[PDB]
Amino acid sequence: SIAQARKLVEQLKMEANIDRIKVSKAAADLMAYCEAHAKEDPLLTPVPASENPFR
Amino acid sequence: QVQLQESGGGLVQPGGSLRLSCAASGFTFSNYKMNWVRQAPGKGLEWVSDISQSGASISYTGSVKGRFTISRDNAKNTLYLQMNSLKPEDTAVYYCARCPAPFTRDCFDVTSTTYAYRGQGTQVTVS
Amino acid sequence: LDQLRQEAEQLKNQIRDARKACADATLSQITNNIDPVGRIQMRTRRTLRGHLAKIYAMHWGTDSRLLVSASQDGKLIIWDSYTTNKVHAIPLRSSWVMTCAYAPSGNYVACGGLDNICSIYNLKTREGNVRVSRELAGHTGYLSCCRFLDDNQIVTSSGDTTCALWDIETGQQTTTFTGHTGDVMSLSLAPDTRLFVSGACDASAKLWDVREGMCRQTFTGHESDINAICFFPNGNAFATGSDDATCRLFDLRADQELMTYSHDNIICGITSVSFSKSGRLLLAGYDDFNCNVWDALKADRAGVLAGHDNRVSCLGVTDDGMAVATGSWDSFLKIWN
Amino acid sequence: LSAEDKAAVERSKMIEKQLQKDKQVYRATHRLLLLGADNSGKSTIVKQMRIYHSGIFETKFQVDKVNFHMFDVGAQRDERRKWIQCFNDVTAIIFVVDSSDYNRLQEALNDFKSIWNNRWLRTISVILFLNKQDLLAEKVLAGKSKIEDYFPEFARYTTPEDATPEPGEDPRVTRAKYFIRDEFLRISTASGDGRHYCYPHFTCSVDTENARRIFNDCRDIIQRMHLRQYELL
Amino acid sequence: ALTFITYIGCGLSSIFLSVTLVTYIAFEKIRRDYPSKILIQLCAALLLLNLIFLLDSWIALYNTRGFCIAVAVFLHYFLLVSFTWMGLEAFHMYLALVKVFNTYIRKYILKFCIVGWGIPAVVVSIVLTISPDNYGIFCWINSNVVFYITVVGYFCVIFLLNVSMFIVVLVQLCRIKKKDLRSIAGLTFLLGITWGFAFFAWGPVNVTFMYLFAIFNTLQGFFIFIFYCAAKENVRKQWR
Amino acid sequence: VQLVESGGGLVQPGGSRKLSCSASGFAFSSFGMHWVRQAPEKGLEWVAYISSGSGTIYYADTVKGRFTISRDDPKNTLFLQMTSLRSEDTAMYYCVRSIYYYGSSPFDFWGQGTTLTVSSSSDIVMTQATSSVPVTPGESVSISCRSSKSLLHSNGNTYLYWFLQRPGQSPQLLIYRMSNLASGVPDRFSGSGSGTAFTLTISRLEAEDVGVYYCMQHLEYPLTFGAGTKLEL
Ligand SMILES: C[C@]12CC[C@H](O)CC1=CC[C@@H]1[C@@H]2CC[C@]2(C)C(=O)CC[C@@H]12
Repeated sequence: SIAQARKLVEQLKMEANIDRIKVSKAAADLMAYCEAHAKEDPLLTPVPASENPFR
Repeated sequence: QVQLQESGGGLVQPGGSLRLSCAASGFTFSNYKMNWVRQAPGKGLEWVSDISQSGASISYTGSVKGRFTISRDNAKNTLYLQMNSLKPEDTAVYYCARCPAPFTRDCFDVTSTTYAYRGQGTQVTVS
Repeated sequence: LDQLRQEAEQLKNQIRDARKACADATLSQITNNIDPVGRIQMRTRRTLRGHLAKIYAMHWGTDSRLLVSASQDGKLIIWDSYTTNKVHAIPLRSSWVMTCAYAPSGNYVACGGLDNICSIYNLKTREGNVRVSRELAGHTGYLSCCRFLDDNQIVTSSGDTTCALWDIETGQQTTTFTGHTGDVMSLSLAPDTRLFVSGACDASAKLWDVREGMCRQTFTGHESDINAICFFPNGNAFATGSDDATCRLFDLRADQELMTYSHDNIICGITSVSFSKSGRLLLAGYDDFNCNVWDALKADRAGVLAGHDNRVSCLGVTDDGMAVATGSWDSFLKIWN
Repeated sequence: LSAEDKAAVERSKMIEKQLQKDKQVYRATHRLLLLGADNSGKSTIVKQMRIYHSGIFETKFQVDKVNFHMFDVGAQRDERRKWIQCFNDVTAIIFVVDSSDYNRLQEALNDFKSIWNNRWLRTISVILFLNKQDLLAEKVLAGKSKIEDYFPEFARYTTPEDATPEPGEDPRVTRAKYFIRDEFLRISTASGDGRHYCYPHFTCSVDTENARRIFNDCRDIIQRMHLRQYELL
Repeated sequence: ALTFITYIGCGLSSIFLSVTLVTYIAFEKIRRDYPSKILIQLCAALLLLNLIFLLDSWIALYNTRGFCIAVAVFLHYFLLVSFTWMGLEAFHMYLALVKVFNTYIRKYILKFCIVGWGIPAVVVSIVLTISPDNYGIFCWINSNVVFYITVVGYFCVIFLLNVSMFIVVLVQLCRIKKKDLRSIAGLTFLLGITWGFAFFAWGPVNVTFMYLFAIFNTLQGFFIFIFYCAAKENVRKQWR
Repeated sequence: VQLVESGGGLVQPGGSRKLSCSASGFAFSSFGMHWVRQAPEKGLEWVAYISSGSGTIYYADTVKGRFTISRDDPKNTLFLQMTSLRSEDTAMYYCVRSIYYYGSSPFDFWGQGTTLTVSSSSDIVMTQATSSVPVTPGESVSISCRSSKSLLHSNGNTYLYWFLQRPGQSPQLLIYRMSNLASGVPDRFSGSGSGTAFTLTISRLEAEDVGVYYCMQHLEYPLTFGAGTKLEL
């Protein structure tokens, strides 16, 4: 309709003028979070059995 | 983005011929069944034809059965509907549509209103 | 109308050219010299049995012991996964419940499905049972996901192409989130509770600000119905799951799919997606009766959690990120660790 | 185990005792999905059956001491691919058809192709009700609407030898009746491969036997499921 | 003679019944339906029957009165438990094919275990109470009046129930297929329809019918394996 | 939530009286309920416990073979029949409410009391050594507690419960499982300890907190209560 397509364009204009930092910087920040919280992931490094609460 | 842009269509005479093309971008065309759905003025949507992955499951609605033919091309990601002989009760907005999920022949809610993976439309007028 | 639509396409062209020039590198080559995650062997410690129909959804508690599970028998069961005990059982008016949430205080459990009503259940009652705290109604579609913000505020994603923030004490919509053109299946709250992403059946995920009811930004790259969505643990990224046998990781600052998680042998649909506590092991949940565990930075399976008999409808990792609860359509929930 | 742990294990066992009591209720009731079009007499099949015996309405009828839940959708939208997976363990699907109209049969056939072939709606049998037989009887005797326009395979068709015409029925009506069934059964007998079965019935709007028709079909469905448990089928 | 095949048959029954029990108790995906749990109890009866019979055929050299009777108690109880579980397999199909609805009784298998393991437990106890000498002679019943009251006569109660349900299965399986050989033959070896060869075998009419009682009814546990464990697609999928 | 008690009076020694506490205001079948008695110038001593939907019946050593506790779930009444009443039976008996699950609050609601006046080892000694403490409003008082056996189970929950008995009122739960706070209690109260020795800390002591403070062990099945710590003004 005429009403919906006005909203599509006002949404996309509001979407287009945002700030985008580079993906290589965005990839590095996600990489840095996983390496910093490496000990804070029992799914990655297995917890000793005593610690596991589901043993 | 799932963008189905279908060209073709126009003011054709009765007994004329038209090919409706359908350019599709943003998805692997060879993994999905594709559909044609038409909406005649003020009587809702109606399913027309459906070709499966690499053909071999072509089925039609009854009113266009001997007349219209569908063909997919899994190289340019293009869908075709060749219309051979047109009555003037075939006037509609014809839409390129797609089966909801991939790897299946289970086309639910293709003719449903506000369907996402359906084209913008192309007008075929017969007079 | 055609002046509007062509303007809308060149905004899409302006965005796509902005995203293309924003991608100098990719996560495949930024993370190509880190150590591989290795094989993550992981088995069931607890087979939680007692449901009568398919376990459609679950949600963990914040103390990582309690979890509620929704099933199509008309029951919510609160489980103690440490000891396999049933802490509570909640009978429902409607047996078609498609979601449940556990509040981050332990005081309430929501549910919602085809009855178009978010039923809040008061757990910590003086009278000694569960009752219906609030029948949040107003949606005109099935409630597919709900998540509690903090103890009086809940966002509910619905089948009427809308999300809605509700005040439980008044029963009303404080804000409403519209813009999706298809059925909205899942929502995920960022870990500071100010933004939320919703994945819907129009091959797009929208980031919404909960404080003024608008969409910041729309994430495309998927090609079928998104049934699963989950934030990264910091809050700057989120992964999605859909029917196209792909999981895609979307950063909120640079708007791209940084990695597709998709092999060629996988042909089914992803029903559930949740990260670990670090975001190195993306656990997804599929329709091949299995739960593949992806490395979130290198696109390879770290192991398959294969112990279920039907579709794994729900999959959740604890808030200390130490146990994974996968519930399936075979009425069994399984604690992997 | 401590003193509070052993009472908590007991409190699980009283929830076992409540849920095994509710498993007696759940297995003895049979969930059925009423999914039909708006033109069809779907609300009439609600109304007639419940006298004789919100996004979901629920109709419960009891025939020969057994329970039968029936659910139809209300405020749900016309997109039908995500909520239809919830009804994957229902006993049967009632697909009510307005057989009298002809411009919307093929929409109901494409609805019927979608339900019958779906990867989660498979192993569910369909109790096909072909409603509006009385107005179909008036329309064919009038002869105003030609079936051959919408379906160009009604010309090379003949009535089947195993047909059962009710007495005082014109042969054109019976030819029109069983054509709509065979359009609806070559959908079902092409992809099921002995996983689920279609039960077609020619029903009137105000017929008072549709509960017995469901019960006779639902007896077969749970019979066939039990034969597969010994792999007899 | 048959004695020989008897020993290779009981061995081939027992070791492939053991494959059936380790498959069904460990793999939980093939145990959800009620025929599967009755199948395990029938296989557990038929496993223990063969092992005691092979024990009764080679460890009968001891002439102690106590255990000659004991082993004859254990051979009698395991034979009557297996006959009862054959009948309860037939009884379950009356509550699955004839009476199709309202057949979920809570603790359904547990009520069948009281009928399957305890109704034989009463009747072996009371004939031991009347006169224990009967069991202790190969230690088998020497009284021979209770051979036709408790062994054969109780089997005749089972056999008329099992054949009548076997007819009803053929009555039902026609009425779908009017409106497959592996399927029928499974119901033969599940219910002991082929145990009706004993009525000819015990009479001196044919050596052949005596042979068929030895080749089929001894290899029943082998045939339960290749019609309800090896012949199911879900079991073979879960073996990988 | 109301637990009013009936029965009790002037019972001659060797007699028999049945005590019933009625429950109007909470669900009865979900709570496992105890009987605790208060001697006139002594402390509290637990005598009975029946589970919710009765499966285990625990008694104390002094009331083991002579008392019986039964449970009427439809009529919301808890029965305590007594035989062979010795003089020590003299006491005012409380009807005690307790649910047991993870994160639950046992001993949360107590009754009101019914005066009974009879006419003329393995148990954990919960010693207190805190008979009296001179207190003023506003200071931060500490109430001590010691156990004969360590109350820290291998779960991680150390089973220590605190009660406040006002001078003319029933006891009220303050903190449970060592330090879990109860619902109506203000944030002034705080609990600590190390498995064997224990400490309750009232930090902003007001006028309504006058009374005798009791400790508890819920580790062993036979529950014991402390002598009492009276915070008089
Ligand atoms: C089958 C059965 C009885 C059932 C046992 O499981 C196996 C068995 C042992 C040898 C068989 C015996 C029945 C009677 C037989 C068949 C004979 O007469 C000779 C060997 C005997």
